[PDB]
Amino acid sequence: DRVKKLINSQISLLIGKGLHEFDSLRDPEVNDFRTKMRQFCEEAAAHRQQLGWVEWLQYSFPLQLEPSARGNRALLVNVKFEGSEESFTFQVSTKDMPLALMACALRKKATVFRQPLVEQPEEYALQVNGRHEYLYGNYPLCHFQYICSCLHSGLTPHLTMVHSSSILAMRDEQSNPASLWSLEQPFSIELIEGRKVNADERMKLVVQAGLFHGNEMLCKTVSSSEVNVCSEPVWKQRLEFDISVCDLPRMARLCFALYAVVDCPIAWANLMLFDYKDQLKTGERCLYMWPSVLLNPAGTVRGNPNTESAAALVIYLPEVAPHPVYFPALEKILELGRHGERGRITEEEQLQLREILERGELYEHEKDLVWKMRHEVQEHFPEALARLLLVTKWNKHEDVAQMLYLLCSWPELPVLSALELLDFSFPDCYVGSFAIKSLRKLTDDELFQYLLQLVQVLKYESYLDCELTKFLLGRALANRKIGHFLFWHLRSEMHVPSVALRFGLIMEAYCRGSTHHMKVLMKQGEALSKLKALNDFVKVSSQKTTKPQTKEMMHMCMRQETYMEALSHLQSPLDPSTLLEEVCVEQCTFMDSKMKPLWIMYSSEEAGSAGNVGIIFKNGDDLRQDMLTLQMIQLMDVLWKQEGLDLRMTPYGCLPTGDRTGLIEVVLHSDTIANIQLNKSNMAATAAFNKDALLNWLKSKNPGEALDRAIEEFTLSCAGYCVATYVLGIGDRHSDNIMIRESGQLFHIDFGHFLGNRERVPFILTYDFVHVIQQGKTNNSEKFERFRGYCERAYTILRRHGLLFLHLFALMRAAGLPELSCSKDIQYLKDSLALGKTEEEALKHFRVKFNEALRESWKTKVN
Ligand SMILES: COC(=O)c1cc(-c2cc(-c3ncc(CN4CCN(C(C)C)CC4)o3)c3c[nH]nc3c2)cnc1OC
Repeated sequence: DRVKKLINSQISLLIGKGLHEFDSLRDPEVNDFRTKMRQFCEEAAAHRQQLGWVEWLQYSFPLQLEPSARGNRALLVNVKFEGSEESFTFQVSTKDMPLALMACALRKKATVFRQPLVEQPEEYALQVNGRHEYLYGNYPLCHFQYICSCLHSGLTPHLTMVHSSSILAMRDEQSNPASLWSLEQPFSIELIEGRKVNADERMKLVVQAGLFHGNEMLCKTVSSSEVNVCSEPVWKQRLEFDISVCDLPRMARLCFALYAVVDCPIAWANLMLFDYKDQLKTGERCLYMWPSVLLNPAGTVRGNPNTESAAALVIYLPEVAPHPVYFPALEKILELGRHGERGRITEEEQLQLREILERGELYEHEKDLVWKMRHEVQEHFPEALARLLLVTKWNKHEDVAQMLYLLCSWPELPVLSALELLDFSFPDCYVGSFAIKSLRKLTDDELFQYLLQLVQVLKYESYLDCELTKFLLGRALANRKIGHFLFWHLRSEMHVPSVALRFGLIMEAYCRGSTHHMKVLMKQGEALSKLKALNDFVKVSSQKTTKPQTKEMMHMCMRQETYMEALSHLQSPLDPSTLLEEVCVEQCTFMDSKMKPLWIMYSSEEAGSAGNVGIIFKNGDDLRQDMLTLQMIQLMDVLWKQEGLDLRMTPYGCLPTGDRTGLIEVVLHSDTIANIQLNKSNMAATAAFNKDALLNWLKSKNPGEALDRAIEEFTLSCAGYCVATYVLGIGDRHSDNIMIRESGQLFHIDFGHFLGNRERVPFILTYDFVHVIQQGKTNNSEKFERFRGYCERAYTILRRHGLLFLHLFALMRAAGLPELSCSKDIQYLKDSLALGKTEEEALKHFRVKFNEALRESWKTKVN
């Protein structure tokens, strides 16, 4: 049909890769992935189009609740009915539930319209005016993020009564169209030749080859003979490994590194020994290599798509048997693993086992004790599953079958444990399957929190069709916000050759599951394409004329019909709940920094003040580290709020959308410390002493009794960011990358460097901020020590969730961020949270660092 052709061309444009390219590979693994995932996503779409109207509100507008509310006071609210020019303003309590507010709005309508209504409060939901956000369910108004926000900023919540028939019309309009174990001989390969090799002709070419199960060697590495450097080297030699063909585990990867010797790294390539249908690979393989920036076991197991320029290694996998050989089925593995001797051990060694399972590297004897006592690990210490998997000999089929037998009856583990099991340190497919099974209980809020890490984990997958891909696709099709962010994390990496195929395939599958969301995302892509062209113009014009001239030309370009159309009426890529309605051209500008980022403002008559939102478009810088830093700060905020600690943080949106391209959220009514300290004349903040500048500026935005609250917001947020930058090792902090809101809230921007990348970033206490905390007084120990108490409380809360931060950062090593690429980076976090200590030892150590920072601050106070 014409529609099928149209959807295919629309998916090709959205994902940034023509669907015909997938067909041209003539790859049965790619073909099977496309078929099975299309069917799976089409089933999810059919389940969706028939949801009840409240279930469809949960899909499209998942509730945004306060972290404390997950798992009294007078309040003024403005309520109108859909398509009404008339609204009603009434008093409710923060403890009241949406239904009581709805019943109240219905009584007011019945009185004003002089008729007894047919409608009951149960037939409606409350939309947040001009936003894709709703208040529904049995939660008090204060438990909703929107009301909580209105309450702290003093503003009046504006809501719209939306009838179930209107929600159903949305549902309807948004519808998709109508045996191995006998093979004892050592594993071996034939290294035939190399093609398109480039290196110094004075050198020799060597091929280092290794067998791996994740990062662990299955046997020692084997190297070729040294052959003269030339474009087409010829080895035609046998490389025999110290492992039997029967002992190769299911996820065994064969890793290669081509290099030059007088070391000079040239290229690397990896491949799985068994294909996607569990068959042991035989025959010739031409491996298109990746250039080395020597073995790379974590590297992708798919060849370099750039066959024209890539170095190629031709290898031969020998026919081990006259018939095809498959990895044994689970029932065959369970039969072998079912037999084994159960460990009977003394109370003295039982004390030692409990000591090492609760304790982290182990000694060789401590490993044998864990392995011998594996049944006791399962029955009494099930959370120690990861330790047991790390002592298992993955290069011995009987040990693997015994481990697999126990795993197949292992109790489901907490989400924290399951996160650890997704690391490349647990490469087995059954371990991966078990980790997903324990993650199915993740709430949509917890999943959204860890989505960025789960997407990075995809880069560790050995095959296209995997449990993690299906898990992420099913959760994305069941929650529109999850779907939104899954698409953007995949899309923003389509320029990376190693992931373009996998990521391209997942995005096609998602689009099959939601035709309407594909068109919504295409409209975002159209706006981003215009912003790129607009930004290129600005970068050029900025080197030739004055800012007033570049700014006027920018506005003229935005006022073109194609730009007004493409830049208006879209869901924000930073937050699909935020609607970017009318682009306010007069308010748009660009920033004076290197990449000249665009500052784009929007307004919405339907949303009132809440509709006044902006986005910063930046091109030329990689935004992945900023996003990760901000998500870690947002996680800290959630963890603190769960302990009743609100440090008034500003975790603003930051989202990579393409190659060195992305969006950053505009925080209105905010300015940098540097701009405020310029201490300009004929201003309400002009100071007698530059130290008075921040406090005068706060005084001008908060007259009378409001000043005390602004100083309190400043103190709380300063404690949060002092702790956050210390734990994350955020250095290069100055007056131009620290901002303050009119409310008093301090926040950081532009997170270029973290994890002390290499020197230990000390705790930072700046005098200018000590001056506001102390209310402009030289000595105010009462206020300064309340601030120290907020720092200590914030730090001790984070420490308790230390393992969560460690598991998440470990998953992030897959991202390929230069500041997060080894054990040394994770070690930094281990030191900053001082996790190898008691809470008393860590707090004493934190106080030493905090006191070391105040002495450093005093070298400015004495001046
Ligand atoms: C240097 O630029 C970047 O590369 C960058 C910027 C931000 C940022 C800045 C402001 C911000 N800078 C200065 C201001 C204050 N002025 C803004 C323009 N106003 C005019 C148009 C009236 C005057 C006040 O703000 C951010 C503000 N919200 N979010 C920001 C992110 C975040 N990450 C960044 O890189 C990752």
